[PDB]
Amino acid sequence: EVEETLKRLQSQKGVQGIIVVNTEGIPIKSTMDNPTTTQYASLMHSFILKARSTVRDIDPQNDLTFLRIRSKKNEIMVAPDKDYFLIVIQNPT
Amino acid sequence: EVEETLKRLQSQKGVQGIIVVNTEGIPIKSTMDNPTTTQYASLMHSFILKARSTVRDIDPQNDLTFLRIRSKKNEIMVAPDKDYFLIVIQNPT
Amino acid sequence: VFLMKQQSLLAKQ
Amino acid sequence: LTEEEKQQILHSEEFLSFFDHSTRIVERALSEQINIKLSLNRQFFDERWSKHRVVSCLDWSSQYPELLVASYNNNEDAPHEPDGVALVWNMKYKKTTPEYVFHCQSAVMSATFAKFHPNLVVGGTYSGQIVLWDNRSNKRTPVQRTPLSAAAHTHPVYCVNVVGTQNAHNLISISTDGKICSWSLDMLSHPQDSMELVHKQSKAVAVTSMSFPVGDVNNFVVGSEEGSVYTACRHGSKAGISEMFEGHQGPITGIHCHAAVGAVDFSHLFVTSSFDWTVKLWSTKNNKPLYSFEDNAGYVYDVMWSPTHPALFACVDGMGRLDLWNLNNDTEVPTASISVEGNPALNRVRWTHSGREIAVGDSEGQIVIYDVGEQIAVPRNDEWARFGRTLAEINAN
Amino acid sequence: LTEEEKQQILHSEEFLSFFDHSTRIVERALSEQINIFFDYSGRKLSLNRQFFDERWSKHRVVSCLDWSSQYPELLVASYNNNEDAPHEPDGVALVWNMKYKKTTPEYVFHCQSAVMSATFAKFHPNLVVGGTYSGQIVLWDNRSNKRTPVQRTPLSAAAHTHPVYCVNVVGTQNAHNLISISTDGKICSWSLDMLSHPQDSMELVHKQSKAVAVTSMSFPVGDVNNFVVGSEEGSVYTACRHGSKAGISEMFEGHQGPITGIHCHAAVGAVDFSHLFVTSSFDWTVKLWSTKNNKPLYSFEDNAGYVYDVMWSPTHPALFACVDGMGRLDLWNLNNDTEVPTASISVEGNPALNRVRWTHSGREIAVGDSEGQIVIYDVGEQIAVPRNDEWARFGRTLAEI
Amino acid sequence: TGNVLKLKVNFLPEIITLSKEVRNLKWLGFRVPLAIVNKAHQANQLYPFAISLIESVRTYERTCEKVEERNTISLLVAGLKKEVQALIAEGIALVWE
Repeated sequence: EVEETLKRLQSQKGVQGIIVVNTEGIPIKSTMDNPTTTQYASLMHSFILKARSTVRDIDPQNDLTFLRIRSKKNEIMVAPDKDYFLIVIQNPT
Repeated sequence: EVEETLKRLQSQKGVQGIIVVNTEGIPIKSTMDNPTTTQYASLMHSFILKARSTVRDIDPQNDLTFLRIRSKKNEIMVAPDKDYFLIVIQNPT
Repeated sequence: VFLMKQQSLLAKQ
Repeated sequence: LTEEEKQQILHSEEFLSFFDHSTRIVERALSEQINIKLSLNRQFFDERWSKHRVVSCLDWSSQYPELLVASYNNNEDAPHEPDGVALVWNMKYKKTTPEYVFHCQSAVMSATFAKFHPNLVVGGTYSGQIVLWDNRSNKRTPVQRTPLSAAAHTHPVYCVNVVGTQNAHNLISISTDGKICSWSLDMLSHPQDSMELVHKQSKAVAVTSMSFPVGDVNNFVVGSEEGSVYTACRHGSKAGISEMFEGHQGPITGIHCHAAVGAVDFSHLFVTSSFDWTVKLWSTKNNKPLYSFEDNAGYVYDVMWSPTHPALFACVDGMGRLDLWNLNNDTEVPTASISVEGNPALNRVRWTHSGREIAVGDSEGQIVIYDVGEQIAVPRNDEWARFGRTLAEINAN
Repeated sequence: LTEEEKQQILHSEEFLSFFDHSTRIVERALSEQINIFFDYSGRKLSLNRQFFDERWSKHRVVSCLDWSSQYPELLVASYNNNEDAPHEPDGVALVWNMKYKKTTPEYVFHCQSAVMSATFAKFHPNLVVGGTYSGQIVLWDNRSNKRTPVQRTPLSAAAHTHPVYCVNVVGTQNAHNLISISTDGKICSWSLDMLSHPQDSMELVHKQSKAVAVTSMSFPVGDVNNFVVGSEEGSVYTACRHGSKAGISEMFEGHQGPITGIHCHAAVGAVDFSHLFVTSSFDWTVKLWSTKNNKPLYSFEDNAGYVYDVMWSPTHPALFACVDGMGRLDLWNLNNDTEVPTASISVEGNPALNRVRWTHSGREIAVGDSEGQIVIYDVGEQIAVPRNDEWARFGRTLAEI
Repeated sequence: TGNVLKLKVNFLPEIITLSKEVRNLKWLGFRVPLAIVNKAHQANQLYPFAISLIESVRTYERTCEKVEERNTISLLVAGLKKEVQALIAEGIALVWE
């Protein structure tokens, strides 16, 4: 469940970049390179943490089950994990 | 035609409250509790403006037409475009 | 043509 | 609160379509999960616009399904609503809620789709008032009003026709007297072939749900008053009705030409279903019913041939019993047979262009969609010619 | 520094609860992923230049607009036979000050009479000349500052015996002769220094007794030198200087009526020989011809009155500067639109486009309509680029088919 | 108010009933009395003129709305008024015509 599954999950039917954040803000580990991981998931993670800080200001630990932001050309999903948050770019259709 | 609009908006099953946030940021015409969601939608207008800058500056060819906020407690299945963000909190089951 | 129709009706009698 | 300026800003022109998008996508988003071979395909019915609508024809969707005009003959069940009911539905989402409501100001009778248009819908009424709708937006007002003089019609438009291509956008509107008027599909002022269906006897042909040949052929077969298969052409040397091949009885409530060729020949055949409590087979060289089918209990109303397997039809009756038959496979019995809710007198039957499913219309509202997963890719030309030969040997004595 | 080890956490997978649960909700969201439903939804004369002024065209009429090469882009808004407003002597030309970016003229000059399509000369832009109303090409040096015509040539049989139609230059500076094809059916070309009488009386007619005229007989645009002497019934003669071809031998006619807009296609940018000698019909049409067509090769269309002048743009052999009969100067282009108005210069209402020419810079239209201002219609994109062969191609093709 | 004549299709409440009943008995082989057959079929063939009368009644309603559109109609519509007078006489004031 590592090599063939890594290819199966990165270039999955819809998944553009499964850029898993490493320590909730600095995305390093991923199934691909570090620029697409760090830059994309870090800025989207920071700005999504600001929006979550607002929703968190409304109700604090009402976190997201799976924030499926179905953006037009490629969705942005935010699923908060323990050590990090999930900032993955995956197309809607 | 506010008849079919408000009809299909609030009449939909489990819809707790929609927020038709304009550029103003105030949900005066919605089905949420206006004295509680007015400031909520204004703060979320600024942070969703942050989100618009994020999603539309890192990948400028990706708009925001449907925001299925799948939270741990509510189905905020927001209906946007370049004009509004129907922030609708809806009953999960 | 209200007065005209009334005139036509009176003319037909 | 006080929001009139916001009625102009928020509820503006283009924002109403966006609000339609918001309502549609969230009402479609209603299919949200948790945030931790007779099969009867579907059925649809509006409890506010389809309720008790005594209708005889609608506008099905063979090509581009999941959106089909339920051009109902608006009954007096909802007098406090616009008199006219046309309802496209959403089979893809499988909903019956009054979202895609459509209305007119008269009894909408068979408002078919316009030529070269999925949004523009054309349709005659009880008084021959053919209205039209260009729903490029999400509008519903009938934007056209046909003149109703002596040359026009004042009787129900049975089955309007769309003839030609982008060059010839012809429309054949007919009244109960049989007055044909070929209105151009651009201007509702002059009907080109605005003549009378003159026939050998009774020139004022009491037409009843005629049928349109496959292949843009003008050799139509008009269903009429007592069967009366009026075979003719609209123009040429026989502009009026040339002849009437009959042997069928009653007002034809269902007649259909050749289906979509699976692997068969062109098969210049058709069929009829009416008040004779049955369906009768026909072709271009009969003058008599080629094969009168089983005179079932009650008025057999509609009938339709399937595109997947061309040699199989479907027919409901006065006691709501759909019987789809392929005599090349199931001769004495239908291929599949299933009743409707109770035993009512329905009026429409229409095969789905994809085949192996069909949308059958009741004459009082609700529309059933049955599923029959049996046919596959098979060369039925052999069985076709062989069964035609069997009939040709059975009729002899 | 953020982390150190990033191999066994993805290798050893006890964290599959969080990993596979996140991707599990991904796959749960992948059960529908419904996007947009069906729902039948789906998802030249732009203030270029002018020639009119209180001292140049004060309520006058520009029935003539030249395409003078010497000091180019100066449409000579002349004054033909009319009586609108008297300011200067008869035949007052107003060569547009487009070079200095002005809606006024750069060099205005009156004459002894109303001239017929005057033009420039060589080696300087001062000693211009043009077929006057007496019958010859009156010349005047702009460097000497003379209001009326300075020196008018002899208007006898050497010049136009009958009325005048058009005047221009002949060839490049090596053989630039003042050539004028008038309303007498003759291309009379005098020398650049010898213009005391039009010497080269190349009459595009025989030596009989008749006024065999040539309607608005201009030379070929693009300096093809074909002084097309277009008679009242087509007969757009290829009136040249001399030889056995300086007349109606290879007549590039085709105009249904008086061949008035007579000026061939310009230099071949991406076109063929471009000898398509135009001949505007008096029946509201403009039939072009060629060196091998001699018939309506590229017939332009119109629907009112008689056309007056037509000359191809010099930046594109296809693009032209022609007219029509309702104000819109139906500038045709045999490649893009050989018949209808391709570059329709929006003149004043239904202005009498009594002239249409095109400077050596091309990609525009220097025309003289009822509006006194030279209606400059910048064609723009019609410049020295490829795909222009369709002009001569459509000409020979329609001349066949 | 008004107390004048009117223009509206009056054949419509009976020509369809007569056509259906009589013609149905005809193709049914049954018989209908002489005067009923003649008057029924003649009223049905005259139904085209009644169709034109129904369209003219709708045009009369639209004519009243158009005459009541704004100021200049009721101010300077004497030509259309005289035309409506002649039309009302030729189609509504017909004494057995």
